[PDB]
Amino acid sequence: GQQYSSAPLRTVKEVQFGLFSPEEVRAISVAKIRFPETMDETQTRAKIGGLNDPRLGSIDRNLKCQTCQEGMNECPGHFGHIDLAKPVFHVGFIAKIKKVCECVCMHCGKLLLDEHNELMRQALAIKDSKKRFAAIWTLCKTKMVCETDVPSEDDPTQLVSRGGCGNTQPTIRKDGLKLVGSWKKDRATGDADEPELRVLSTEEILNIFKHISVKDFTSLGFNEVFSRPEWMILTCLPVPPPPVRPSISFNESQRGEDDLTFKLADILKANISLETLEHNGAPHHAIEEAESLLQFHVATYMDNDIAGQPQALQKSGRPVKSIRARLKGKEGRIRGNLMGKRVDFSARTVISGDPNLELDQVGVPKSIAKTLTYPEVVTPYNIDRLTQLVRNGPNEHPGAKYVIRDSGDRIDLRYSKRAGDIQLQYGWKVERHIMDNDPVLFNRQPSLHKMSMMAHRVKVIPYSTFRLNLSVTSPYNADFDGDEMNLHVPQSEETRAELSQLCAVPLQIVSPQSNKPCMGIVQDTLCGIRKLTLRDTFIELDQVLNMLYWVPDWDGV
Amino acid sequence: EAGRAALYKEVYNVIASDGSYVNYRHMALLVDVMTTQGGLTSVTRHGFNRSNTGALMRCSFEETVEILFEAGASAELDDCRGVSENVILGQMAPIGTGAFDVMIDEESLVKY
Amino acid sequence: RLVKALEDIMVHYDNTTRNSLGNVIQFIYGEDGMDAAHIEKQSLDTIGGSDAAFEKRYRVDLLNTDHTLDPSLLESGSEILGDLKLQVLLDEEYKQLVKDRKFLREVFVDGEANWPLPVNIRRIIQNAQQTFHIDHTKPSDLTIKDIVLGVKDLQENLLVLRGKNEIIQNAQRDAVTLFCCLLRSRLATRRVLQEYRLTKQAFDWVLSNIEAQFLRSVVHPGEMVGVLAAQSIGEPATQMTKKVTSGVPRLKEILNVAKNMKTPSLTV
Amino acid sequence: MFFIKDLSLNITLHPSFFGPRMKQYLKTKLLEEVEGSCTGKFGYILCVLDYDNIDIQRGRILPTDGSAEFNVKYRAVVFKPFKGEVVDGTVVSCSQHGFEVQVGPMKVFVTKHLMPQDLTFNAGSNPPSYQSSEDVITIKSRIRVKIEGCISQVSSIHAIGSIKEDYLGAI
Amino acid sequence: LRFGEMERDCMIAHGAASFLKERLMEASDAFRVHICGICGLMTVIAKLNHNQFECKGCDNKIDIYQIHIPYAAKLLFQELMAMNITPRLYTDRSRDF
Amino acid sequence: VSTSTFQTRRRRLKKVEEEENAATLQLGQEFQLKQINHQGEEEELIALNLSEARLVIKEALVERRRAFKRSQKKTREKELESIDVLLEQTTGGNNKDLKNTMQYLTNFSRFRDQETVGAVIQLLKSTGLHPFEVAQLGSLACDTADEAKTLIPSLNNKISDDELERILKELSNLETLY
Amino acid sequence: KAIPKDQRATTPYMTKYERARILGTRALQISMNAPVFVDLEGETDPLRIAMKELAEKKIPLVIRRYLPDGSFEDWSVEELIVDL
Amino acid sequence: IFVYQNNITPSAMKLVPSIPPATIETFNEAALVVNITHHELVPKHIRLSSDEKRELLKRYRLKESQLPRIQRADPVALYLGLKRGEVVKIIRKSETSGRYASYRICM
DNA sequence: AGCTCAAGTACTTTCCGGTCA
RNA sequence: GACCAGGAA
DNA sequence: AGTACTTGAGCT
Ligand SMILES: [Mg+2]
Ligand SMILES: [Zn+2]
Ligand SMILES: [Zn+2]
Ligand SMILES: [Zn+2]
Repeated sequence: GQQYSSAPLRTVKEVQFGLFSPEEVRAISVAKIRFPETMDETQTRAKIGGLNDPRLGSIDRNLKCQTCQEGMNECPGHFGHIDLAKPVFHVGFIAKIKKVCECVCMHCGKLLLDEHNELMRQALAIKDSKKRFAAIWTLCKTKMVCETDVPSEDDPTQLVSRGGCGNTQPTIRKDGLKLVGSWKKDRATGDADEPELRVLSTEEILNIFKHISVKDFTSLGFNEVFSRPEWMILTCLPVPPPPVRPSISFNESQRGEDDLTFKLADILKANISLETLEHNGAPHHAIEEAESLLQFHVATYMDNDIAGQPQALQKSGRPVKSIRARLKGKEGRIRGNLMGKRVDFSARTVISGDPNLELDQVGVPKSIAKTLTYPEVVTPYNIDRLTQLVRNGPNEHPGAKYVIRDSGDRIDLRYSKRAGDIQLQYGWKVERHIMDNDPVLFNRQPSLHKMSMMAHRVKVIPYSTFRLNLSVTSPYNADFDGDEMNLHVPQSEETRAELSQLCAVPLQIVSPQSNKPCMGIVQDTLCGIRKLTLRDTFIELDQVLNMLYWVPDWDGV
Repeated sequence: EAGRAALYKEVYNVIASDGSYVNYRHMALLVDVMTTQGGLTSVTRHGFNRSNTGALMRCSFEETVEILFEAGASAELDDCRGVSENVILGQMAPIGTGAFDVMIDEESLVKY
Repeated sequence: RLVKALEDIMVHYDNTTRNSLGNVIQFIYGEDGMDAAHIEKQSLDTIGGSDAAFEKRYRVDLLNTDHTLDPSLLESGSEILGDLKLQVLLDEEYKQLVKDRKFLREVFVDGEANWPLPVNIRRIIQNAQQTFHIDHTKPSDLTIKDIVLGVKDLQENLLVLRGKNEIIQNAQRDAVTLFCCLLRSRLATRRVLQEYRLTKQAFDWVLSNIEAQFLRSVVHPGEMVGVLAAQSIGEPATQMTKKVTSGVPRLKEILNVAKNMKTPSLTV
Repeated sequence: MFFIKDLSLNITLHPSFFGPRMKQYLKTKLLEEVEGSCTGKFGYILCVLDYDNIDIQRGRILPTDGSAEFNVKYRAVVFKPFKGEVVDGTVVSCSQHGFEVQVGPMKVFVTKHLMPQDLTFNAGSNPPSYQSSEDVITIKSRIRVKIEGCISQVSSIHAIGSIKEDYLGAI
Repeated sequence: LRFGEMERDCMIAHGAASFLKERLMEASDAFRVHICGICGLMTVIAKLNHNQFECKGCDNKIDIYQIHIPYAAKLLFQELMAMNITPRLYTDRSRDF
Repeated sequence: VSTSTFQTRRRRLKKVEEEENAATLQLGQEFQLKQINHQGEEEELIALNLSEARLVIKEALVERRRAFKRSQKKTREKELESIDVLLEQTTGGNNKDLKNTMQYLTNFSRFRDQETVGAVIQLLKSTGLHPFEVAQLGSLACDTADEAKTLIPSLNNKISDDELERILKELSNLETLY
Repeated sequence: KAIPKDQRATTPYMTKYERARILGTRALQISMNAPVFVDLEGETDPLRIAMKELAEKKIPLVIRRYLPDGSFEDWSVEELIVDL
Repeated sequence: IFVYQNNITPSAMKLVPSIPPATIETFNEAALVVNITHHELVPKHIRLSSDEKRELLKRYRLKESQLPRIQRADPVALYLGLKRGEVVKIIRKSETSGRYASYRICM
């Protein structure tokens, strides 16, 4: 298996979402993350102390990780960090960032309104975080000056002061990745009359957000511990470790690095141009050139399908695969990797129906019976029968494939020199074949019903179709015009229980969909049961006797 | 209340026009769900899926990344009471069979 | 959409129906607390009929020579005549059935009599008969008290909620209101003795079976009605083909809570 | 110093022990796991108190394998040294660098430089010693030390001590 | 084969909770990580062999738990962190309700 | 898996500050004066002077051996040898810390006899001094209250040179012999 | 924080799921060579052994039923009615 | 309760919350012509006392969050003069149980 | 200049041959 | 392995 | 595939 750990095994009780403070990123970081090069210690195949593993995770599959010491299957990633030459918008929060600037004073960092307005103090009292932020924003977006003096809440003749700063508040519009402002001005109290027109820099917006009061920002959706607004801005870039962006390495003399490894490479490069560009003779525009460029890659690394035009594309044309893109579902981590999975111990094949199977069983092809395994624990109850199957072998039918010793180590009866002189011990596991009356999950997709997956008794049989009782045909929606069906096989004593006790075919007969039975006699048997029971229809002794015996219960009378 | 009434009525009619019968309880539940909020809540991306259920939960329908982004920026805390959360987490859910806990009683283990 | 919108709804260990937020959706599942499977259409006799023949079917008058239980029906018949105290019992019994008749007509305005309820009572009594080889002649051995109070009792044992407090206690009464009507209409004294023709032991058995079956019929805390409900609605929506927009796209219309529906229509 | 402290410990049990010697094997496994333990948090868990009333509580069956987890609530005598604490102890080892002093379960080491100046190292002695105008310090002798600071390794705490200040030293 | 979204629903319908988990974990994805009990991320450098643990930067050498989640989630979480979102994972609650 | 307590403190992310421990009586969190026993009720910190300590382990180890036999049915240097056998009967042997300890405790106790300890306990627990100090006073033998208040700096203004010098004299009386 | 046995309000019958989990759990435990509290009268299948332990109410387990609010009632499989 | 024909000027509308604890309700005359509460589909709403409510909450172990909700502007809420926090008990007929209890709390 | 809208956007099942570092 | 394209109960 | 919301820009 995966190895033993002394650490206490618990379950997740709460997931607490938040934002990375840079400091934390610097803190978890097992490396920066300095050089765009993947590896090749100058051409020499082996990672570079610079991108992937300057301590991070591991490539190689021999050669264990250089921080934990554990090697692929065990070692998760380990995070790195790149120090950004300039602050940059997290693409996801440009949205929110803008709206916050609209709420607070873009010079001093006081909230634009407070308990001195009434609607404000009324929005302030809104219990719901998210809703209140919206309620506040619509109020504050209008206020175009950081007002110093307010009509008091007893009489508007004596004006009480609140916070300082006079300064007009810019009207802000997004110009895709850039936030730009427009201040009313004055000039003989006119203006505008052409207003002032400059672009809000990250660094300034950043500083404003920093100055935003703990109580203030807390009234906006935020949290002084887990997500401060300043953290919507990136200065330290967490670098995901190889297992997130693994080099799919065909043969040996050919890398094949992952799309993200490239996008990072770009980010890295773009960062170095900017860093040397300002540390050198800064032509003050070639700086804001590379600024924008960095902001772009760090944008399109998280989201590449952005509204504002261009689509950061791999040389080839194929656009780069944003992390966002990996997640948007039906295929894609959440929906297609988590809410659903491809699974072990499963099988599928053409179905056909059987007049001779019992309702709640399913005919399984011997071939599949021999592939599909159940992990059975060696016990005095089964010890001889179990030994019989093992000696019996894996190519035989009722046999076994692997024996699993106490030492969590796996014995392959297909090869193991000791596959004959194999002597079972209480507490080991024999993974044996699927056998008659093993409870299994049968399922015909699409699966819109409870009844679309039901537990059946196995009956191992010849030929290559799953055979099922004709009457269970309808709750599956199945017809033998070539439709295949999936079968899953439980592995725990617990799970078979769940199957046989909750979702066995017989249970599913009368159904809550409509307080009536959801399967009945159909097709031939139906067409025939009519013909059988006419007044006209009589039956001679010879036949009657067979019909009786055929009923497998018959009192013999 | 009367809204709920009509809402059921119209839903019943969609089903019953096709001829089929569906037990009252199921339509009632759906209808009740749309309603308990305070008025009509769309069974859609921006209707039910915008309530204050678990971040992780809601994120498993329509607005995935956008949701998680918001989840972090507002520091949402997921209860993990939801089915889907446990499904994501590989935990047995509080669902039927998991709706309750099982203990050994040392006492009775000695009585027998 | 349907499934994703209801997934976390289930019945908890207090019969309440809630989501992941522990918000109440139904207070008792399906307004009735019963598991859908344990239910069959069943005809509430009481609701229809002429007042004329309702009476004929249900009224017993031990004070009147023509409306008494003929002594052929039960052994007490000859001595039960004129018994004022007993008549007070039948008078409750009847005054109740009537109450119920009005109540049912408030609920089911159209007069529709068949409605899916738990515990198929018709079959229970059938079994009673074939089980006990009931003699559609020789007189029963029930009392008026046997019958009347047997049922009054069995009612108090049809439990759906359990708490020892007035809210919960009342909730229980509500939950049971309809089934109880059905029960009283099927077990009224005249009906039992004349139609079903039960002996004391048969009736006793019939009561016990009813209680059991009823208890069987409640939902099991844990039942995930969220997905069940969704699936139960969506699946039949798969087998689908004044002229008002209907079927699949009306359903779409509805769930969407569309502002601008295709065939708006008043019905004055 | 030397505290009695209320503590608890989760212990998993394999099903094969779900027999009547259960609480028995539990209380034991507690003493195996906990007694003689040393943690930075609580110090040396020395002796589990009150065996007869150990709180077994009800144990939860873990769900994929069938073992049952119990939180065993218990109480015991612990020892956790501190900076600034004064301890009486016995010399154990002695070197050109200083002497180690045994204080209950833990050792406190005194540097050549955490002593008075007159006390000096006699290499040429058996056993090896530190000598003064009026004091002799060597392996058997008893010392009173000021704990200057502690360091928590795996299954121990060690600590550096001083006998330079007043009323500290040989006794 | 795919135990898809719908196949999930169907089990939830059945209330077959364990079988659901089995299929989602042991029959597939399932994987073990160590997490810090202070900051709630997979930070921990578990040298599980020399029996040492540590989430440096939390400085926590002591308060560490292991958990069994599907690698896909382990991925999902690293993916979110990679994108500056912290999905902190906690083994005890606070909120109730 | 390891050992937990009753201090439910939920350090949400805020790692640090870990205040240094000195006898400015700043012991751990795990050892502030306000403790909480498994009835959830707040109880005061427990500290033992050796002897108060020796008698606790000895006692517990004894009534432990009592149970080891129940369930099975179906002069200091002279106490050292005694104790050494009790460990051999109740202790898992690997626990060489207990053995190391019972040595030290046996050879460093100030009060060999039960009552005598109770007397000490009476005498000190009445000064309202913090349990740590109360322990150290029972553990460390002193004269000039200069001496006392030097080894136990935490005292100082807490109790007069005289009063404490009275106490100290009483302690040297109870000082059981060998 | 757990409801006293004299104030319990849930069904005194055992639920489909409770039973399936009880049977499943014991059978697992039996499979793992735990002590069986019944005469396996030639029995050998842990489920059927468990179905038999259940039929004789000799399963030393307890269902802890949780209320939506977090509180709970503990019920012995001894005391749960199994007309299920 | 002011019943007005055409409109109430936003000027006058300001004087409405201006004299607590007294509460003032405006109703459009034209609305009040049919009594909506008498409709077929409109079941019995009942205002609960604080005492009544505290008990509901207790007996079902509920935070107010968890109760189904009626909007403050809801036609029936307006009829009954519901103030936020107040809970109504709704009694409807049931094709499943006959009668059915239900509660909504005011938004 | 602002403010209104129509017209603009992305987004909403299980199986089994080519080009790209 | 990405990605595109085509065809099935 | 039609509806969703939301963006966008043009006109008086
Ligand atoms: Mg077909
Ligand atoms: Zn590693
Ligand atoms: Zn300002
Ligand atoms: Zn951490």
